[PDB]
Order: sequence, then structure tokens, then C-alpha cells
Amino acid sequence: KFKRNPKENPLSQFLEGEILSASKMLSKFRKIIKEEINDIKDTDVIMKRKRGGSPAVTLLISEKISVDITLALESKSSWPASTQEGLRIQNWLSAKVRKQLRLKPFYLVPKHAKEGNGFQEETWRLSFSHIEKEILNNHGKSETCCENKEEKCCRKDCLKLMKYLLEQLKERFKDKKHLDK
Amino acid sequence: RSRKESYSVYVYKVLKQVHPDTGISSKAMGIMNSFVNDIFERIAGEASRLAHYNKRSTITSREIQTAVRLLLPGELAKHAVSEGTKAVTKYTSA
Amino acid sequence: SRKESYSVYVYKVLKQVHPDTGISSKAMGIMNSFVNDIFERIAGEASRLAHYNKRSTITSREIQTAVRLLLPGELAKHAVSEGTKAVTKYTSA
Amino acid sequence: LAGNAARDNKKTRIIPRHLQLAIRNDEELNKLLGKVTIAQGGVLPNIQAVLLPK
Amino acid sequence: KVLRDNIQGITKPAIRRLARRGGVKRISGLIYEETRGVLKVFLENVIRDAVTYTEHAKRKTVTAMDVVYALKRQGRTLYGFGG
Amino acid sequence: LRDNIQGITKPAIRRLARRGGVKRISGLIYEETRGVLKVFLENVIRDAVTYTEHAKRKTVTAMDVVYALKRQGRTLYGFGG
Amino acid sequence: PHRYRPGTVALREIRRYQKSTELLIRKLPFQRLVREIAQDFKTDLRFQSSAVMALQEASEAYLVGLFEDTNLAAIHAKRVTIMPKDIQLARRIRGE
Amino acid sequence: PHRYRPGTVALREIRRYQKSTELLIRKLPFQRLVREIAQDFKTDLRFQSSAVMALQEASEAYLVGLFEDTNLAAIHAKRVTIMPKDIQLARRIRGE
DNA sequence: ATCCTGGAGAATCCCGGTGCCGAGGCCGCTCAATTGGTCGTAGACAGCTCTAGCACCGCTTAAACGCACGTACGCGCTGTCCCCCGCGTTTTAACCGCCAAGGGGATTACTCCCTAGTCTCCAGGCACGTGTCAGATATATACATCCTGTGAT
DNA sequence: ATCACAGGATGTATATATCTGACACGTGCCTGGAGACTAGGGAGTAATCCCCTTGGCGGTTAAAACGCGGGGGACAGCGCGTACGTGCGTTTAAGCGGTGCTAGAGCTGTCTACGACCAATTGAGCGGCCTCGGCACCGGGATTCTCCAGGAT
Ligand SMILES: [Zn+2]
Repeated sequence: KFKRNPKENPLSQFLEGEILSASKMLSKFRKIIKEEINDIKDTDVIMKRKRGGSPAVTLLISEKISVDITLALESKSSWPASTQEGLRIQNWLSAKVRKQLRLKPFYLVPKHAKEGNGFQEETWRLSFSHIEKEILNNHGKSETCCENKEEKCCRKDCLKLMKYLLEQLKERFKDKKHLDK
Repeated sequence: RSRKESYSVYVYKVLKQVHPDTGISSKAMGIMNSFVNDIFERIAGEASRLAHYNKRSTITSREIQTAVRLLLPGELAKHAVSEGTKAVTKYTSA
Repeated sequence: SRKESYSVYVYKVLKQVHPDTGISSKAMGIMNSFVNDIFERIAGEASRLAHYNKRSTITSREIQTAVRLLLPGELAKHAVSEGTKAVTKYTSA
Repeated sequence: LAGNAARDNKKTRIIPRHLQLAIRNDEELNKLLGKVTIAQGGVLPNIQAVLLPK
Repeated sequence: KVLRDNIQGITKPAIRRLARRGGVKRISGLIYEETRGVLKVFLENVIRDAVTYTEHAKRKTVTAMDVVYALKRQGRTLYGFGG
Repeated sequence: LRDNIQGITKPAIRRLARRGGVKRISGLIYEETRGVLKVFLENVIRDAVTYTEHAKRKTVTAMDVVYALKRQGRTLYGFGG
Repeated sequence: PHRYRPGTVALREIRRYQKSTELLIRKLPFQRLVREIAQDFKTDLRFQSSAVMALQEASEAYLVGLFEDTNLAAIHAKRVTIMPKDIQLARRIRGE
Repeated sequence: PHRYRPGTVALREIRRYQKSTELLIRKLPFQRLVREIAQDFKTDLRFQSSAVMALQEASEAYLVGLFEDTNLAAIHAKRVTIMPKDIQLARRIRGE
């Protein structure tokens, strides 16, 4: 929901009562992109029918490339109290890095509240993808570890292998659907 | 020693609810103290007039409410009214 | 069903300055608004001066200071002179 | 609002300046305190377009 | 019944007459509209306060004093209608 | 302790003008500016003196300055209040 | 034929309106405007005739003072004709 | 012999002074100005250092606001350079 | 194109009388001023402490002062054009006076109950003390914006 | 002759390491907040009286609305020249730090003249009344404006 805001808020068109509609924004977001991709003349771009809300749009470029597009709201307020104990890097990357990161914004992605046997349509989920990126590229408490071979650790290597293990298994068993989620 | 009153302690607490991870300089605090005393006087001052105008010896939640509407502009005035109205409703219920 | 005003006193003052001049009811109503406006201000400031200096009593001094803060140039001055006398005299009266 | 200003400036606290920026950017507070002079508040960085070159 | 478009009740000659009293010799055609949009704000601010005072007092009819307080609040005092 | 209005240096005046968004300053501004600044100070200082005198003091305090400014539609925050 | 030139009358009218004390805005029209505005905030809104007059004089006084500053702005701009921007400058300087 | 053109620097200074919060008027000079004015009311008067600062900040704030309006008047007059009269107009409109 | 009478044609001032309703003076009466005595505490006064405001000294150095170059700006002059003004005729609804109805403001009488004022007791908040982290300073590196030449168009 | 580009020059933003003093947090009071109690005056409620606001009618009249012609001001464009801006080198006194003095703010404790408070008495002032006199309006005449024609510049 939006707080008091005197001037006109242009996102008002996506409001439903007090609440910003994830459904409207996602629906319109892909509608805009759809109309616009038909104006891409040198590259053939096809839109996929949407299923979930984490990727708002999937674009299909010729016969080789796919692009998942995620829409996110940006908030520069202090992070919600529920994040207070998150970003548990204090003993890893340091409490001071944790503090620095938390002076940055957090994000909200249109996301229906997936639950036991159903979901809520206009919920938004907290997103820290930008922090995740910063961490992956600043995974050391030395913070420059791996940008120099003297301080080469395998955190990044282990993650790639872990991702690769899961991805390979998902590909291996994509047909048995066990691993789709 | 003589002793002085301020809202410094209450200002800190409010800051924590909006920004749990931030602090405040001594000057900003001095300013917030100047601010609180200014607003207090105005509301109390206007409330005084309303009590006088309407022939009363007492200031109630209404005189405070009306003073707020007259002093504060647009919506800001409203939230102050909503919170006050509630706080009284609640105080006697708490 | 009764009001009070300064209409009677204003009328008299007009004679002290202009013995042969009359006055409309509106001019009188205007003068009444004027008197009440000035009264409130001086009393307001006198209160405050007592407050600032952490006191309960308004004296002729607070009135004097209030006059100066509100009135500009000679008006402030002639008023102080007159106020001082009225008190000085009232006491000896 | 001042806290947001503090964050904009990559700080962990509010200083008199942040209070000024906050008050002025918010139209209704701008008015409530429209006659208020803030010690060390500075001003908003408003430069008239006619003063700028092409 | 509801009223409307009485902003036009402030006629062109009326605006000109005010302008003339103010020493304005010559008036651009767009002034009329521009002036109304300013008069209106003034009226809105004064009337509203007068209503606010009226409501506080729990009355329906606005009196001269309610208007006087409203104008005083905006800092423009008016003599002869009370005080 | 005379014509200390000249202690307000030209650059000092220009810098204030700049802060106000002034890009170019006429050569006659310096003097005109002073004729205004002085009046402002005269009005504020005098009230502060009046308050100081009322209180039977000799030293003007920040509070006396604040009251002087306040009443001119200018509350100043930072020195108490 | 005979007539006065443009500006001769305007100066005359300036004299005359400065001179007179009456209202320049029609009363019933003004009164209605007050109500039209009033009906936004609330219904059951009534006015005493003295309240309406009080509003009218304050309203005219406001506009006249505004026009005086507007006129000066036009003069500052080396003009006789006042334009919306001369009004706007005056207001802005006032702090509206 | 590199140079920055007229107006490039002026805009730069505007940017900076709008941004910063510090006093622009020299202190000992300002302090003395206060006293010279003060002595015209009363000799052997004293000030707290905080009183002088309070005066200085209010004084600068006043002038800056004045300059902002002065600047607008000059712009209204189609001019970048501010002249004594632009100050006078702004003041007058403000009721001075 | 611009100055100087002299007349014509409205518009504004002055003169004298009508008549009206708003000011100004009088009478009753009533309740807010005055008097007179009692209580207690706010303010006047003297005394003492010791904070902090004044005055002075010398050194460092960033600001202020004055000058020279040159060019972007202010200013005045010209001509177009168009959009206000001034007049006359037609149309509208504001104003005035009168009437009736009734809604809501103003006053009355009465009764609690919601506050002020009192005393008791304890914990919330302020003055002081101490430790260390955020921001300021300063160093050095790299990116962004501005302004002449320089060829391409 | 103008566009844009590339290079240089300059200034800004950026990461980095080190410093220090201003915040954040903890301790020990101690006096203002909170609980408990009575007493009584203000605010709330309803009766109901009647004043004033609302609505409506019909004339009558000035005031608005509309349209037309034509002068006069607003505006754009041009060119002159000078008054500001920018950068350089020299001079100034501002700022910093430290020292030393004591004038005056700030607090304590004592004592008493002053004002809140209450009860009694009464005459200064408010509401309602009549009277008629200064002001507003009417109509006529005087003269004081503005503007054009025709004859000077
Ligand atoms: Zn690593």
C-alpha cells in the first residue's frame, strides 16, 4: 500500500482499493512489452504466455535465446523488521558489510502468496537480488579475495558446481518432473 | 543543579520506529526540540482560543482536534486527527 | 441578553480631540474592533513576558515592554509616557 | 523523511541538513514550517532554467 | 439544490473594476481567468476556516465572527463586522 | 567599530546572492544590499535588546534573539526554543 | 463624432474606483460563489448576510492588493498591460 | 591559456552554495556589525557567542530569500543581472 | 511628423431643496464595579559561586583586493500585427419590497461527574562518565564535463 | 560557413588509510509522575421562545453580453558599447590556539508587601424609547476637462 503522498502518484492506476495490484501491473507490463516487441524489426521476438509472477515476461528470441524479465518495485526505506535478522553475514563477511548493505534499498516483486492449497493475488515478495549479486562478487570478508590469485578461495567455484549439479540433474530428470520446482 | 526538560528521549524512540538503524546528531536533536515546543505552543494556543471563544474553562480532545485542523494543512492535518481521536478512544480503553 | 463595548468611551475621546465632530455607528464598530485587537495583543505579550521570565504576575512593566514590542516609533513612546503617568498618579491619587 | 535523506547521502544518522531537505521536499511539512529557519539547513538546489546554457 | 459555475458570477467588469482600483490601466484577456483562479483559492481558505470554526461550535449557520476568525487566522484582519 | 557594514565583504554578499540562485550581480547591488541587511539587523537586534532590558540583563542571550526573530514570522530552530 | 481615446477612461476609472468605497462584485453572485464553495466541505451550510458581506470585503481587498503588486510587476517589466505572469510573480514573491 | 566561459563558474558557485550549510559572511566582521548597530541603542552591551551566530544565520537566511525573489524579478524583467530595483520591488511586494 | 490656440462636446463640480431614517439624548433598572478585611506566597533583596565572555598575542594561510582583457549582455530603436479598448444596441437577472413558514440559535433550570487540589511513594529521566566508531581529513587514481582548433560536410 | 569530433585541461567523484571527538550506552540518584481521595462547579441535556434565514413572487431597472472598428501597445529582430565575469598576482586580516581577568549569570535563603478571595452595597452602563438633523439624492447650471481642425514648427 502507499503511504501519504500529497502529489499525484502515477501508479494509482494499478491500485485496487488501498493495495497496489500485482495482477494489474504484471498484466499491463507484459501487454506493453508485447506491443513493443512487435516493433522489433531486425530481431524476431516472440512472447510466451505467462504462468507465474516471478518472471513477468518471457521473451523468445529466434530459436536459441530466452529472456526472463522480472519487474520489481524499489523502496529506499529501512528494511522491514522481518529482515532484521537476515543477511546473516556477520560471522562471514562481517557485521560492517551487513550494515553497509542495509543502507541500500530493498525490492518487491509482484508475487501471489503461494501457500498450502492456494494463493493470495495481490501480494508482493521481498527481493534482495542486488545484494545477492554484491555478495557473490564480494563473497569474502577480505572483499577482494579472488580478484587476486593469492586469495583465491572456492566459494564461487563451489556454488557454480552446486548450481551445475542441480541444473544437470534437472536436465537429466526434466522428463520425470521430480526436480522442476 | 538545575534541570532542563526536552523530548530528546522520545525523539530517539520515534526515530527507531521509522529508521531502527539510524542515529541523530545533537544539533538535529536540538532542532527537533525547538520543533516540538513550537508545535505544542501553537496547538495549545489555538485550543486556548477555542475554549475562550466557545465560553469554556476546559480544553478537551476537540479543542485539540480543531486546533490541529486549523494549523495543519491538507492531509497531514488528517492523520494527526485520526491518531488523536484514536489515542483518546484507546486510552480510556487501555 | 446583554453585550459590552467601548462605544461610550470612544465617543468621548473624539470630543477631546475634535469637540465638534460626530461619529457613525460603523466607525464606532470599527473602533471597537480596533480596541479589542490592541488590547488582546498587549495582554498577550505581557503574559508572555511574565512567562518567559517565569513569573505569575503581570505588572505595569510587562505592559510597558509589550507596548514597545507591538507599537512602532513614537506611538510606542507616547503610550509609554502616558502609561507610566497613569500608574504613577493612580497610586498617589 | 530525514532518515531517507540520510540514506540518500549514505549516512547512519540525521543532521540539521537532512531535516531541512525533508521538510522542504514534503509540501505539507514545507508549509507547516514554511517560516522556519533551520540552523545549518542550507537550501534546495533549485537553479532557474533560464540561467543555464543549451 | 446544488450550485455551480458561480465563479462566473464574478463578472468581467467586476474583475476590471477591482484591477482599476488597484491602479491597473490595461488588462490582458487572460487575466480574467487567471484572476478567478486566485480569488477562488483565497475564498476557499477563508470559507473553510469559517466553516471549521462553525463546526467546532456545532452550528450550521456561519456568523460574522466565524469569518473574522478565519480571516485573522490567515493574517488579514477585518474591522467593523465584529471584534 | 564604525561603518562595519563594510565588514560584509563583497564576495560575502555575492555568495549569498549565489545561494539565492543569482547569476549576475549589478555593481550597485553591494550598497543596496547593505541598506536592507542593516534594517533587518536593526529590527531584530533592537527587539532582542528590548527583551534583554525587560529581563534586567546586560548580556543578550540566544533566547532574546530567538524571541526577536520569532515575532517577525521567523522561528529559528537550533539555539533552544 | 467624438469619443475618448484608449487609456483616458482607464485612468479615469482608476481614480474613481480608488475614490469610491462600495463593492465592485455583485452581491447575489458573490453570495452564491461562497455557497458553491461551501457545499464542497459540507451540506446544511447556512450563512448570515453579515458573514457574506464580511467575506466579500475581505475578498475584494485581497484582489485589489494583488492587483497593485501585479501592476507594479507590469511596470517593472516596462508595460502597461497586466498579464497572468505579472500576477504570478507578485504572488510568488509574497510566498503563495 | 585555458578559461571557463562567463556563467560556467557562476552556475558552479550557485550549485555549491545552495548545497552547503556553512556561514558565508565572515564572523568577526559580522559580529562587529551587530555591535555597531547595538551601540546605537545602548553602550556597554554584551552578546553570547550563540546569540551572534543566531543573528548571523537569520540574517543570511533573510538575504538569501530576498535574493531568490530578486532573481525572479530580474528574470521577469528578462534579465540575468540583478539590479537594486529588483531588490526594491521584491521587498515592496512583501510589504516593506 | 510635432507644437499652439480656439472651438465643440461631454463629464464633473457646485448650488439649493426634499425628505428620511440613523444618530443622539433620556429613563428604568440590574448586576458588575467598588469597598474592606484576611491569608499566604510570589517577588524583592542580599549574598555568594564560578561560568563564560572579553581582551590580547603571534602564526599560518585562504580569502579579499585591484587590475587587464574581452565579450555576452542590457538598452534603445524600428516595424509588424493583433488584440484590447470604447461605443452602441440588445438581453438578462440583480435588486427591491412584501409575504409566509419554520429551523435553529439563545436562554433557563437542574443535575451529576470529571476535574482540581491534596498527600504518599517509587522509577523514569537527567547529569555525569567512559569507550570506540562515523565522519572528517587527506592522498592518490580514474572518470566526466567544458572549450578551443580541425577537418569533414 | 556550420557540425561534430578529438584532444587537452580542468574539475569532480571515487576508493583508501588514518585520526579524533561526538555520539551511544551505563551508572547513580531524586523529584516529578502516578495512585487514591474528597468536594463542588462546569458541561451536558432538554424545554421552549421567537428571531432570522430561507424560499417565492412580480416589477423595474441598471448592468451584462455581444459585435464592430481602429488605434496602440506587445513583441521580435537588430546593432551598439560597456559593465560584468574570469584569471592573475599581491595584500589583508580571519581563524586558530592559548592565556589571563573578572563581570555578570545563576542559584540560595530570608522576609514582607501584594493580590487572590469573599461578602455587601450601589450607580455606571446597557436596552429600549422617541426626536429631528446631517446626509443621500434630485434637477439645473457653471465651468473644467479632453480631443480635433487648421495654422504654425
Ligand atoms: Zn574468494
